[PDB]
Amino acid sequence: GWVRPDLGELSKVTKVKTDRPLPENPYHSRARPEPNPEAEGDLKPAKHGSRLFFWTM
Amino acid sequence: MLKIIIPTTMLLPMTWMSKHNMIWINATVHSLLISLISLSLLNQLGENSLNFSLTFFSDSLSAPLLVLTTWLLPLMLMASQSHLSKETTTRKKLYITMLILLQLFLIMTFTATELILFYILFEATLVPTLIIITRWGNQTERLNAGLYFLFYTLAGSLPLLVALVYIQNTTGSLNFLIIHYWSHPLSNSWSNIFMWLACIMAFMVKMPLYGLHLWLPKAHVEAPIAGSMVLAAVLLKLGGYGMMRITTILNPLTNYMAYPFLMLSMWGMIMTSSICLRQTDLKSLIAYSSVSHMALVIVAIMIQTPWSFMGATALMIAHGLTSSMLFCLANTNYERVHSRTMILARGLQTLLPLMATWWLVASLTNLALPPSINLIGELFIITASFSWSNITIILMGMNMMITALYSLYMLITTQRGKYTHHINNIKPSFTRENALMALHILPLLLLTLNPKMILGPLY
Ligand SMILES: CCCCCCCCCCCCCCCCC[C@@H](O)O[C@H](CO[C@H](O)CCCCCCCCCCCCCCC)COP(=O)(O)OCC[N+](C)(C)C
Ligand SMILES: CCCCCCCC/C=C\CCCCCCCC(=O)O[C@H](COC(=O)CCCCCCC/C=C/CCCCCCCC)COP(=O)(O)OCCN
Repeated sequence: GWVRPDLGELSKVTKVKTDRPLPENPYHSRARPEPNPEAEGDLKPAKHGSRLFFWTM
Repeated sequence: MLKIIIPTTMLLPMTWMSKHNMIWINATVHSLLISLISLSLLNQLGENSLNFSLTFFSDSLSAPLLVLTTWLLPLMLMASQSHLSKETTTRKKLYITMLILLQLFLIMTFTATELILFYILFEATLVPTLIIITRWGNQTERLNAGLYFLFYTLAGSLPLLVALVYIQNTTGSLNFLIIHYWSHPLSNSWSNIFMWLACIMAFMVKMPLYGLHLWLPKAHVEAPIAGSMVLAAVLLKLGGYGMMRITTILNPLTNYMAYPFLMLSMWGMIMTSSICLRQTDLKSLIAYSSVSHMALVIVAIMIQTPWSFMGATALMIAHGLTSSMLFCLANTNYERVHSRTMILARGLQTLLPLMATWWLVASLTNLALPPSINLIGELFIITASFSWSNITIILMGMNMMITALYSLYMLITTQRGKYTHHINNIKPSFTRENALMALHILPLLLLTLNPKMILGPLY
Protein backbone atom coordinates (compact mmCIF):
# COMPACT_ATOMS: atom_id res chain seq x y z
CA GLY A 1 0.00 0.00 0.00
CA TRP A 2 2.89 2.38 -0.70
CA VAL A 3 2.00 5.48 -2.74
CA ARG A 4 4.84 7.27 -4.48
CA PRO A 5 4.92 10.94 -3.38
CA ASP A 6 3.85 13.43 -6.02
CA LEU A 7 6.08 16.14 -7.44
CA GLY A 8 6.48 18.90 -4.87
CA GLU A 9 5.67 16.88 -1.75
CA LEU A 10 9.09 15.80 -0.44
CA SER A 11 10.26 19.44 -0.52
CA LYS A 12 7.54 20.74 1.81
CA VAL A 13 8.46 22.35 5.11
CA THR A 14 6.71 20.21 7.72
CA LYS A 15 6.06 20.26 11.46
CA VAL A 16 7.61 17.95 14.06
CA LYS A 17 6.24 17.19 17.52
CA THR A 18 9.04 16.41 19.97
CA ASP A 19 9.53 15.95 23.70
CA ARG A 20 13.06 17.35 23.40
CA PRO A 21 13.27 20.71 25.20
CA LEU A 22 14.12 23.73 23.07
CA PRO A 23 17.79 24.63 23.72
CA GLU A 24 18.25 27.89 25.60
CA ASN A 25 21.72 29.10 24.53
CA PRO A 26 22.73 26.96 21.54
CA TYR A 27 25.48 29.41 20.57
CA HIS A 28 26.97 29.28 24.10
CA SER A 29 26.88 33.07 24.11
CA ARG A 30 28.42 35.09 26.91
CA ALA A 31 26.47 37.81 28.68
CA ARG A 32 26.15 40.80 26.38
CA PRO A 33 27.93 43.93 27.66
CA GLU A 34 25.76 46.67 29.09
CA PRO A 35 25.06 49.59 26.73
CA ASN A 36 25.90 53.22 27.35
CA PRO A 37 23.13 54.46 29.62
CA GLU A 38 21.05 56.99 27.61
CA ALA A 39 20.51 60.62 26.73
CA GLU A 40 17.79 62.19 28.86
CA GLY A 41 16.50 65.57 30.00
CA ASP A 42 15.59 68.88 28.43
CA LEU A 43 17.94 70.92 26.25
CA LYS A 44 19.13 74.18 27.85
CA PRO A 45 21.12 76.93 26.09
CA ALA A 46 24.88 76.71 26.53
CA LYS A 47 26.10 78.42 29.69
CA HIS A 48 27.69 81.75 28.72
CA GLY A 49 27.50 80.76 25.07
CA SER A 50 30.28 79.00 23.19
CA ARG A 51 32.87 80.12 25.78
CA LEU A 52 35.45 80.46 23.02
CA PHE A 53 38.36 82.75 23.86
CA PHE A 54 36.79 86.22 23.82
CA TRP A 55 33.38 85.57 22.26
CA THR A 56 30.59 86.40 24.70
CA MET A 57 28.02 84.40 22.70
CA MET B 1 34.13 102.11 25.19
CA LEU B 2 32.02 101.83 22.05
CA LYS B 3 31.55 105.61 22.27
CA ILE B 4 35.15 105.77 21.03
CA ILE B 5 35.16 102.78 18.69
CA ILE B 6 32.01 103.53 16.68
CA PRO B 7 32.94 107.12 15.69
CA THR B 8 36.36 105.81 14.63
CA THR B 9 34.63 103.20 12.47
CA MET B 10 32.35 105.94 11.10
CA LEU B 11 35.46 107.81 9.97
CA LEU B 12 35.76 105.24 7.14
CA PRO B 13 32.49 105.84 5.21
CA MET B 14 32.86 109.55 5.97
CA THR B 15 36.17 109.72 4.13
CA TRP B 16 34.97 107.40 1.36
CA MET B 17 31.86 109.53 0.68
CA SER B 18 33.51 112.95 0.98
CA LYS B 19 34.19 115.38 -1.85
CA HIS B 20 37.59 115.18 -3.52
CA ASN B 21 38.73 118.46 -1.94
CA MET B 22 37.19 117.85 1.51
CA ILE B 23 38.82 114.61 2.72
CA TRP B 24 41.57 116.23 4.80
CA ILE B 25 39.30 118.81 6.44
CA ASN B 26 36.63 116.27 7.41
CA ALA B 27 39.12 113.68 8.64
CA THR B 28 41.09 116.21 10.72
CA VAL B 29 38.01 117.79 12.32
CA HIS B 30 36.39 114.50 13.24
CA SER B 31 39.60 112.87 14.49
CA LEU B 32 40.10 115.91 16.74
CA LEU B 33 36.55 115.49 18.04
CA ILE B 34 37.20 111.79 18.69
CA SER B 35 40.32 112.76 20.65
CA LEU B 36 38.26 115.20 22.71
CA ILE B 37 35.77 112.44 23.50
CA SER B 38 38.53 109.96 24.38
CA LEU B 39 39.94 112.53 26.80
CA SER B 40 37.15 111.51 29.23
CA LEU B 41 38.81 108.13 29.89
CA LEU B 42 41.40 109.92 32.05
CA ASN B 43 39.01 109.84 35.02
CA GLN B 44 40.45 106.76 36.75
CA LEU B 45 39.57 105.15 40.06
CA GLY B 46 42.59 103.98 41.96
CA GLU B 47 41.47 100.64 43.44
CA ASN B 48 40.46 98.96 40.18
CA SER B 49 39.95 99.66 36.50
CA LEU B 50 36.96 100.93 34.53
CA ASN B 51 35.33 97.71 33.31
CA PHE B 52 32.91 98.80 30.60
CA SER B 53 31.89 95.26 29.60
CA LEU B 54 33.15 91.70 29.30
CA THR B 55 35.26 92.68 26.28
CA PHE B 56 36.73 96.12 27.01
CA PHE B 57 38.18 97.78 30.10
CA SER B 58 40.17 100.92 30.81
CA ASP B 59 43.03 101.36 33.26
CA SER B 60 45.31 104.17 34.35
CA LEU B 61 47.86 102.51 32.06
CA SER B 62 45.57 102.23 29.03
CA ALA B 63 43.93 105.67 29.11
CA PRO B 64 47.00 107.87 28.38
CA LEU B 65 47.97 105.52 25.54
CA LEU B 66 44.46 105.74 24.07
CA VAL B 67 44.49 109.53 24.30
CA LEU B 68 47.92 109.63 22.65
CA THR B 69 46.68 107.44 19.77
CA THR B 70 43.54 109.52 19.18
CA TRP B 71 45.61 112.71 19.35
CA LEU B 72 48.24 111.34 16.97
CA LEU B 73 45.76 110.62 14.17
CA PRO B 74 44.99 114.32 13.36
CA LEU B 75 48.70 115.20 13.50
CA MET B 76 49.48 112.40 11.05
CA LEU B 77 46.73 113.64 8.73
CA MET B 78 48.15 117.17 8.91
CA ALA B 79 51.67 115.92 8.19
CA SER B 80 50.59 113.66 5.31
CA GLN B 81 48.60 116.04 3.09
CA SER B 82 51.66 117.97 1.85
CA HIS B 83 53.57 115.15 0.13
CA LEU B 84 50.34 113.39 -0.94
CA SER B 85 48.96 116.35 -2.91
CA LYS B 86 49.78 114.91 -6.34
CA GLU B 87 48.14 111.61 -5.38
CA THR B 88 44.81 110.60 -6.89
CA THR B 89 41.58 110.87 -4.92
CA THR B 90 41.17 107.11 -4.48
CA ARG B 91 44.73 106.55 -3.26
CA LYS B 92 44.44 109.47 -0.84
CA LYS B 93 41.27 107.92 0.55
CA LEU B 94 43.08 104.58 0.79
CA TYR B 95 45.94 106.20 2.73
CA ILE B 96 43.46 107.79 5.14
CA THR B 97 41.72 104.41 5.42
CA MET B 98 45.01 102.77 6.42
CA LEU B 99 45.51 105.40 9.12
CA ILE B 100 41.94 104.99 10.41
CA LEU B 101 42.22 101.19 10.49
CA LEU B 102 45.50 101.45 12.38
CA GLN B 103 43.89 103.73 14.96
CA LEU B 104 40.92 101.37 15.32
CA PHE B 105 43.17 98.35 15.88
CA LEU B 106 45.32 100.23 18.41
CA ILE B 107 42.29 101.52 20.33
CA MET B 108 40.84 98.02 20.59
CA THR B 109 44.28 96.61 21.47
CA PHE B 110 44.78 98.93 24.44
CA THR B 111 41.40 98.05 25.99
CA ALA B 112 40.95 94.31 25.35
CA THR B 113 40.21 92.38 28.54
CA GLU B 114 41.29 89.01 27.15
CA LEU B 115 44.82 88.17 26.06
CA ILE B 116 43.91 86.39 22.80
CA LEU B 117 41.85 89.37 21.66
CA PHE B 118 44.76 91.61 22.61
CA TYR B 119 47.10 89.36 20.61
CA ILE B 120 44.83 89.35 17.55
CA LEU B 121 44.55 93.15 17.49
CA PHE B 122 48.28 93.37 18.32
CA GLU B 123 49.04 91.42 15.13
CA ALA B 124 46.32 93.21 13.15
CA THR B 125 48.17 96.49 13.63
CA LEU B 126 50.93 95.01 11.44
CA VAL B 127 49.03 95.00 8.12
CA PRO B 128 48.20 98.74 7.75
CA THR B 129 51.75 99.68 8.79
CA LEU B 130 53.24 97.28 6.25
CA ILE B 131 50.99 98.62 3.49
CA ILE B 132 51.81 102.24 4.38
CA ILE B 133 55.57 101.63 4.43
CA THR B 134 55.78 99.54 1.27
CA ARG B 135 53.28 101.50 -0.83
CA TRP B 136 53.97 105.13 0.09
CA GLY B 137 57.64 104.98 1.06
CA ASN B 138 59.95 106.98 -1.16
CA GLN B 139 63.03 104.82 -1.73
CA THR B 140 63.71 101.34 -3.07
CA GLU B 141 64.81 100.10 0.37
CA ARG B 142 61.24 100.38 1.70
CA LEU B 143 60.41 96.89 0.42
CA ASN B 144 63.31 95.38 2.33
CA ALA B 145 62.33 97.51 5.31
CA GLY B 146 58.83 96.05 5.16
CA LEU B 147 60.19 92.52 5.24
CA TYR B 148 62.38 93.37 8.22
CA PHE B 149 59.40 94.96 9.95
CA LEU B 150 57.29 91.86 9.38
CA PHE B 151 59.38 88.79 10.14
CA TYR B 152 61.04 90.30 13.21
CA THR B 153 57.59 90.80 14.70
CA LEU B 154 56.09 87.44 13.72
CA ALA B 155 59.17 85.43 14.70
CA GLY B 156 58.59 86.82 18.18
CA SER B 157 54.81 86.72 18.31
CA LEU B 158 54.15 83.20 17.00
CA PRO B 159 55.63 81.56 20.14
CA LEU B 160 53.59 83.93 22.32
CA LEU B 161 50.37 82.71 20.70
CA VAL B 162 51.32 79.12 21.51
CA ALA B 163 52.09 80.05 25.11
CA LEU B 164 48.80 81.91 25.37
CA VAL B 165 46.67 78.97 24.29
CA TYR B 166 48.74 76.67 26.49
CA ILE B 167 47.98 78.93 29.44
CA GLN B 168 44.24 78.82 28.77
CA ASN B 169 44.40 75.03 28.80
CA THR B 170 45.81 74.97 32.33
CA THR B 171 44.42 78.14 33.95
CA GLY B 172 41.05 77.91 32.18
CA SER B 173 40.86 81.59 31.30
CA LEU B 174 42.81 84.39 29.66
CA ASN B 175 40.73 87.25 31.07
CA PHE B 176 43.19 89.69 32.61
CA LEU B 177 41.17 90.22 35.80
CA ILE B 178 40.95 86.46 36.38
CA ILE B 179 44.64 86.10 35.51
CA HIS B 180 45.58 88.75 38.06
CA TYR B 181 43.35 87.49 40.90
CA TRP B 182 44.17 83.78 40.42
CA SER B 183 47.89 84.28 39.76
CA HIS B 184 50.26 81.56 40.98
CA PRO B 185 54.07 81.43 41.13
CA LEU B 186 56.18 79.86 38.40
CA SER B 187 58.44 77.07 39.59
CA ASN B 188 62.10 76.77 38.56
CA SER B 189 61.92 74.39 35.59
CA TRP B 190 62.99 74.25 31.96
CA SER B 191 59.37 74.20 30.80
CA ASN B 192 58.67 77.32 32.86
CA ILE B 193 61.81 78.98 31.48
CA PHE B 194 60.70 78.42 27.90
CA MET B 195 57.13 79.54 28.64
CA TRP B 196 58.62 82.71 30.16
CA LEU B 197 60.68 83.26 27.01
CA ALA B 198 57.64 82.71 24.78
CA CYS B 199 55.65 85.19 26.89
CA ILE B 200 58.38 87.85 26.83
CA MET B 201 60.27 87.77 23.52
CA ALA B 202 57.48 89.20 21.33
CA PHE B 203 57.26 92.33 23.47
CA MET B 204 61.07 92.35 23.56
CA VAL B 205 61.18 92.47 19.75
CA LYS B 206 58.54 95.23 19.70
CA MET B 207 60.44 97.52 22.12
CA PRO B 208 62.97 96.71 20.44
CA LEU B 209 65.50 95.19 22.82
CA TYR B 210 69.14 95.82 21.89
CA GLY B 211 70.25 93.06 19.54
CA LEU B 212 66.73 92.53 18.14
CA HIS B 213 66.42 96.14 16.98
CA LEU B 214 67.76 96.05 13.41
CA TRP B 215 64.28 96.30 11.89
CA LEU B 216 63.62 99.67 13.54
CA PRO B 217 66.20 101.89 11.76
CA LYS B 218 65.19 100.44 8.39
CA ALA B 219 61.44 100.67 8.97
CA HIS B 220 61.46 104.13 10.54
CA VAL B 221 63.85 105.61 7.97
CA GLU B 222 62.10 104.21 4.88
CA ALA B 223 58.54 104.95 6.03
CA PRO B 224 56.54 108.04 5.08
CA ILE B 225 56.12 110.68 7.76
CA ALA B 226 52.82 109.42 9.19
CA GLY B 227 54.23 105.90 9.26
CA SER B 228 57.29 107.04 11.21
CA MET B 229 55.12 109.08 13.58
CA VAL B 230 52.83 106.17 14.43
CA LEU B 231 55.70 103.63 14.53
CA ALA B 232 57.68 105.64 17.07
CA ALA B 233 54.89 107.24 19.09
CA VAL B 234 52.49 104.32 19.65
CA LEU B 235 53.61 101.03 18.09
CA LEU B 236 56.80 100.63 20.14
CA LYS B 237 54.75 101.11 23.32
CA LEU B 238 52.71 98.06 22.33
CA GLY B 239 55.69 96.14 23.66
CA GLY B 240 55.87 98.00 26.95
CA TYR B 241 52.16 97.82 27.66
CA GLY B 242 52.23 94.12 26.80
CA MET B 243 55.07 93.47 29.22
CA MET B 244 53.32 95.38 32.01
CA ARG B 245 50.36 93.06 31.56
CA ILE B 246 52.14 89.73 31.25
CA THR B 247 54.73 89.97 34.02
CA THR B 248 51.94 89.31 36.54
CA ILE B 249 52.17 85.57 35.74
CA LEU B 250 55.96 85.38 35.45
CA ASN B 251 56.93 85.78 39.12
CA PRO B 252 59.17 84.72 40.71
CA LEU B 253 60.88 83.55 37.53
CA THR B 254 61.60 87.12 36.38
CA ASN B 255 63.83 87.44 39.45
CA TYR B 256 66.57 85.67 37.48
CA MET B 257 65.27 85.33 33.91
CA ALA B 258 65.66 89.12 33.54
CA TYR B 259 69.47 89.34 33.91
CA PRO B 260 70.42 88.94 30.21
CA PHE B 261 67.75 91.43 29.14
CA LEU B 262 68.84 93.95 31.78
CA MET B 263 72.47 93.63 30.67
CA LEU B 264 71.45 93.97 27.02
CA SER B 265 69.29 97.01 27.77
CA MET B 266 71.90 98.91 29.79
CA TRP B 267 74.87 98.19 27.54
CA GLY B 268 72.88 98.66 24.33
CA MET B 269 71.47 101.91 25.66
CA ILE B 270 75.07 103.10 25.91
CA MET B 271 75.74 101.59 22.46
CA THR B 272 72.81 103.24 20.67
CA SER B 273 73.43 106.62 22.27
CA SER B 274 77.03 106.34 21.07
CA ILE B 275 75.83 105.31 17.60
CA CYS B 276 73.83 108.54 17.48
CA LEU B 277 77.10 110.52 17.69
CA ARG B 278 78.31 109.23 14.29
CA GLN B 279 75.23 109.23 12.06
CA THR B 280 75.00 110.86 8.64
CA ASP B 281 71.23 110.36 8.25
CA LEU B 282 68.99 112.62 10.33
CA LYS B 283 66.09 110.14 10.59
CA SER B 284 68.46 107.32 11.59
CA LEU B 285 69.65 109.40 14.54
CA ILE B 286 66.07 109.82 15.78
CA ALA B 287 65.41 106.09 15.37
CA TYR B 288 68.48 105.17 17.43
CA SER B 289 67.50 107.69 20.11
CA SER B 290 64.16 105.86 20.30
CA VAL B 291 66.04 102.58 20.75
CA SER B 292 67.99 104.03 23.69
CA HIS B 293 64.89 105.41 25.43
CA MET B 294 63.08 102.09 24.97
CA ALA B 295 66.05 100.26 26.49
CA LEU B 296 65.58 102.38 29.59
CA VAL B 297 61.87 101.45 29.55
CA ILE B 298 62.84 97.75 29.34
CA VAL B 299 65.03 98.08 32.43
CA ALA B 300 62.14 99.73 34.27
CA ILE B 301 59.67 96.97 33.42
CA MET B 302 62.13 94.17 34.18
CA ILE B 303 62.97 95.34 37.71
CA GLN B 304 59.26 95.20 38.66
CA THR B 305 58.84 98.04 41.16
CA PRO B 306 56.08 100.67 41.54
CA TRP B 307 58.56 103.49 40.94
CA SER B 308 59.93 101.74 37.85
CA PHE B 309 56.43 101.11 36.46
CA MET B 310 55.46 104.75 37.01
CA GLY B 311 58.67 105.92 35.34
CA ALA B 312 58.13 103.57 32.41
CA THR B 313 54.59 104.87 31.83
CA ALA B 314 55.69 108.50 31.96
CA LEU B 315 58.68 107.87 29.70
CA MET B 316 56.55 106.01 27.16
CA ILE B 317 54.12 108.93 26.83
CA ALA B 318 56.85 111.59 26.80
CA HIS B 319 58.98 109.76 24.23
CA GLY B 320 55.99 109.23 21.97
CA LEU B 321 55.33 112.96 21.83
CA THR B 322 59.00 113.97 21.52
CA SER B 323 59.96 111.43 18.84
CA SER B 324 56.89 112.27 16.75
CA MET B 325 57.84 115.96 16.93
CA LEU B 326 61.46 115.24 15.94
CA PHE B 327 60.38 113.15 12.94
CA CYS B 328 58.08 115.95 11.76
CA LEU B 329 60.88 118.50 12.19
CA ALA B 330 63.24 116.40 10.08
CA ASN B 331 60.56 115.87 7.43
CA THR B 332 60.08 119.63 6.98
CA ASN B 333 63.73 119.99 5.95
CA TYR B 334 63.55 116.82 3.86
CA GLU B 335 60.66 118.28 1.88
CA ARG B 336 62.72 121.44 1.52
CA VAL B 337 65.86 119.79 0.11
CA HIS B 338 64.89 116.17 -0.75
CA SER B 339 67.79 114.65 1.18
CA ARG B 340 68.18 113.22 4.66
CA THR B 341 71.91 113.92 4.98
CA MET B 342 72.28 116.01 8.12
CA ILE B 343 75.18 118.18 6.91
CA LEU B 344 73.65 119.11 3.54
CA ALA B 345 71.43 121.92 4.87
CA ARG B 346 73.13 123.99 7.57
CA GLY B 347 72.62 127.33 9.28
CA LEU B 348 68.85 127.01 9.07
CA GLN B 349 68.30 129.27 12.10
CA THR B 350 69.24 132.19 9.84
CA LEU B 351 66.56 131.25 7.28
CA LEU B 352 63.83 129.68 9.49
CA PRO B 353 63.85 131.22 12.99
CA LEU B 354 60.55 129.89 14.38
CA MET B 355 61.30 126.39 13.12
CA ALA B 356 64.66 126.77 14.87
CA THR B 357 62.79 127.50 18.11
CA TRP B 358 60.74 124.34 17.56
CA TRP B 359 63.96 122.39 16.98
CA LEU B 360 65.41 123.76 20.21
CA VAL B 361 62.39 122.82 22.32
CA ALA B 362 62.29 119.32 20.82
CA SER B 363 66.00 118.85 21.54
CA LEU B 364 65.48 120.05 25.12
CA THR B 365 62.72 117.52 25.73
CA ASN B 366 64.82 114.79 24.08
CA LEU B 367 67.63 115.29 26.61
CA ALA B 368 65.07 115.35 29.48
CA LEU B 369 65.29 118.90 30.77
CA PRO B 370 63.46 119.44 34.10
CA PRO B 371 60.67 119.62 34.84
CA SER B 372 59.56 117.88 31.64
CA ILE B 373 57.85 114.51 31.93
CA ASN B 374 60.74 112.99 29.96
CA LEU B 375 62.99 113.62 32.95
CA ILE B 376 60.22 112.67 35.38
CA GLY B 377 60.08 109.19 33.87
CA GLU B 378 63.85 108.95 33.45
CA LEU B 379 64.54 109.98 37.06
CA PHE B 380 61.94 107.59 38.47
CA ILE B 381 63.48 104.73 36.48
CA ILE B 382 67.00 105.73 37.55
CA THR B 383 66.02 105.87 41.23
CA ALA B 384 64.37 102.45 41.02
CA SER B 385 67.46 101.08 39.25
CA PHE B 386 69.71 102.55 41.94
CA SER B 387 67.63 100.71 44.52
CA TRP B 388 68.02 97.54 42.42
CA SER B 389 71.81 98.01 42.44
CA ASN B 390 73.87 101.12 43.17
CA ILE B 391 76.31 100.50 40.29
CA THR B 392 73.56 101.08 37.71
CA ILE B 393 74.00 104.85 38.14
CA ILE B 394 77.37 104.52 36.38
CA LEU B 395 75.66 103.35 33.21
CA MET B 396 72.58 105.54 33.66
CA GLY B 397 74.56 108.72 34.18
CA MET B 398 76.74 107.84 31.20
CA ASN B 399 73.64 107.48 29.04
CA MET B 400 72.46 110.91 30.18
CA MET B 401 75.71 112.51 29.06
CA ILE B 402 75.74 110.86 25.67
CA THR B 403 72.09 111.75 25.14
CA ALA B 404 72.74 115.45 25.60
CA LEU B 405 75.86 115.18 23.47
CA TYR B 406 73.98 113.93 20.46
CA SER B 407 70.82 116.00 20.94
CA LEU B 408 72.56 119.37 20.84
CA TYR B 409 74.83 117.91 18.17
CA MET B 410 71.83 117.50 15.89
CA LEU B 411 70.68 120.99 16.87
CA ILE B 412 74.10 122.47 16.16
CA THR B 413 74.50 120.68 12.83
CA THR B 414 71.21 121.68 11.21
CA GLN B 415 70.48 125.08 12.79
CA ARG B 416 73.81 126.80 13.49
CA GLY B 417 76.88 127.66 11.47
CA LYS B 418 76.48 129.27 8.08
CA TYR B 419 73.88 128.34 5.49
CA THR B 420 74.81 126.21 2.50
CA HIS B 421 75.31 128.65 -0.36
CA HIS B 422 73.95 126.66 -3.31
CA ILE B 423 70.69 125.67 -1.60
CA ASN B 424 68.35 128.51 -2.62
CA ASN B 425 64.90 126.88 -2.45
CA ILE B 426 64.30 127.15 1.31
CA LYS B 427 60.85 128.74 1.49
CA PRO B 428 59.34 130.24 4.66
CA SER B 429 57.61 127.87 7.05
CA PHE B 430 53.96 127.17 6.31
CA THR B 431 51.25 127.69 8.91
CA ARG B 432 50.51 123.95 8.69
CA GLU B 433 54.03 123.00 9.78
CA ASN B 434 54.16 125.52 12.64
CA ALA B 435 50.74 124.38 13.86
CA LEU B 436 51.85 120.74 13.73
CA MET B 437 54.93 121.54 15.83
CA ALA B 438 52.81 123.48 18.33
CA LEU B 439 50.25 120.68 18.58
CA HIS B 440 53.11 118.32 19.37
CA ILE B 441 54.83 120.51 21.93
CA LEU B 442 52.07 122.21 23.94
CA PRO B 443 50.37 119.04 25.32
CA LEU B 444 53.80 117.76 26.36
CA LEU B 445 54.43 120.90 28.41
CA LEU B 446 50.91 120.93 29.87
CA LEU B 447 51.39 117.37 31.11
CA THR B 448 53.99 118.80 33.51
CA LEU B 449 51.22 120.56 35.45
CA ASN B 450 49.36 117.28 36.06
CA PRO B 451 51.98 114.50 35.94
CA LYS B 452 49.85 111.91 37.76
CA MET B 453 47.57 111.68 34.72
CA ILE B 454 50.40 109.81 32.99
CA LEU B 455 51.99 108.07 35.98
CA GLY B 456 49.96 104.89 35.61
CA PRO B 457 48.16 102.49 37.94
CA LEU B 458 50.96 102.43 40.52
CA TYR B 459 50.40 106.09 41.40
C1 LIG C 1 70.38 89.33 20.11
C2 LIG C 1 69.59 89.28 21.46
C3 LIG C 1 68.52 88.15 21.47
C4 LIG C 1 67.74 88.07 22.83
C5 LIG C 1 68.54 87.28 23.93
C6 LIG C 1 67.59 86.58 24.98
C7 LIG C 1 68.41 85.95 26.17
C8 LIG C 1 67.79 84.61 26.70
C9 LIG C 1 68.80 83.82 27.62
C10 LIG C 1 68.09 83.06 28.78
C11 LIG C 1 68.78 83.35 30.17
C12 LIG C 1 68.84 82.09 31.10
C13 LIG C 1 68.11 80.85 30.50
C14 LIG C 1 67.91 79.69 31.53
C15 LIG C 1 68.39 80.05 32.99
C16 LIG C 1 69.73 79.31 33.39
C17 LIG C 1 70.54 78.80 32.13
C18 LIG C 1 71.74 77.90 32.52
O1 LIG C 1 72.88 78.34 31.88
O2 LIG C 1 71.92 77.95 33.92
C19 LIG C 1 72.37 76.75 34.52
C20 LIG C 1 71.73 75.53 33.83
O3 LIG C 1 72.64 74.42 33.89
C21 LIG C 1 73.33 74.15 32.69
O4 LIG C 1 74.10 75.25 32.33
C22 LIG C 1 72.33 73.81 31.56
C23 LIG C 1 72.27 74.89 30.43
C24 LIG C 1 73.33 74.65 29.31
C25 LIG C 1 72.67 74.17 27.98
C26 LIG C 1 72.00 75.35 27.20
C27 LIG C 1 72.93 75.88 26.05
C28 LIG C 1 73.50 77.31 26.37
C29 LIG C 1 74.57 77.79 25.31
C30 LIG C 1 74.25 79.24 24.77
C31 LIG C 1 73.24 79.22 23.56
C32 LIG C 1 72.87 80.68 23.05
C33 LIG C 1 71.41 81.09 23.46
C34 LIG C 1 70.86 82.28 22.59
C35 LIG C 1 70.75 81.89 21.08
C36 LIG C 1 70.45 83.12 20.18
C37 LIG C 1 71.97 76.75 36.00
O5 LIG C 1 72.27 75.44 36.51
P1 LIG C 1 71.09 74.66 37.41
O6 LIG C 1 70.69 75.53 38.59
O7 LIG C 1 71.64 73.34 37.91
O8 LIG C 1 69.76 74.39 36.43
C38 LIG C 1 68.68 75.34 36.47
C39 LIG C 1 67.48 74.78 35.63
N1 LIG C 1 66.68 73.79 36.41
C40 LIG C 1 66.31 74.43 37.69
C41 LIG C 1 65.46 73.51 35.59
C42 LIG C 1 67.26 72.47 36.75
C1 LIG D 1 62.84 88.04 17.07
C2 LIG D 1 63.25 86.62 17.44
C3 LIG D 1 62.55 86.11 18.69
C4 LIG D 1 62.65 84.59 18.82
C5 LIG D 1 61.78 84.04 19.94
C6 LIG D 1 62.01 82.54 20.15
C7 LIG D 1 61.90 82.12 21.62
C8 LIG D 1 60.45 81.86 22.05
C9 LIG D 1 60.37 81.03 23.33
C10 LIG D 1 60.19 79.54 23.05
C11 LIG D 1 59.15 79.27 21.96
C12 LIG D 1 58.39 77.97 22.18
C13 LIG D 1 58.01 77.75 23.65
C14 LIG D 1 56.68 77.00 23.78
C15 LIG D 1 55.66 77.76 24.64
C16 LIG D 1 55.81 77.44 26.13
C17 LIG D 1 54.57 76.74 26.70
C18 LIG D 1 54.93 75.58 27.64
O1 LIG D 1 54.89 75.72 28.81
O2 LIG D 1 55.30 74.33 27.10
C19 LIG D 1 56.38 73.73 27.76
C20 LIG D 1 57.20 72.92 26.76
O3 LIG D 1 58.31 73.69 26.41
C21 LIG D 1 58.90 73.35 25.19
O4 LIG D 1 58.74 72.28 24.72
C22 LIG D 1 59.77 74.37 24.45
C23 LIG D 1 61.09 73.76 23.99
C24 LIG D 1 61.66 74.47 22.76
C25 LIG D 1 61.00 74.00 21.46
C26 LIG D 1 61.49 74.81 20.25
C27 LIG D 1 62.99 75.10 20.33
C28 LIG D 1 63.38 76.37 19.58
C29 LIG D 1 64.72 76.93 20.06
C30 LIG D 1 64.81 77.00 21.58
C31 LIG D 1 65.56 78.24 22.05
C32 LIG D 1 64.97 79.52 21.47
C33 LIG D 1 63.93 80.16 22.39
C34 LIG D 1 64.45 81.44 23.03
C35 LIG D 1 64.98 82.43 22.00
C36 LIG D 1 65.10 83.85 22.55
C37 LIG D 1 64.94 84.90 21.46
C38 LIG D 1 66.09 84.90 20.46
C39 LIG D 1 55.88 72.80 28.87
O5 LIG D 1 54.74 72.11 28.41
P1 LIG D 1 54.60 70.50 28.74
O6 LIG D 1 54.98 69.70 27.52
O7 LIG D 1 53.17 70.19 29.12
O8 LIG D 1 55.60 70.11 29.99
C40 LIG D 1 55.12 70.22 31.31
C41 LIG D 1 56.08 69.45 32.22
N1 LIG D 1 57.37 70.12 32.27
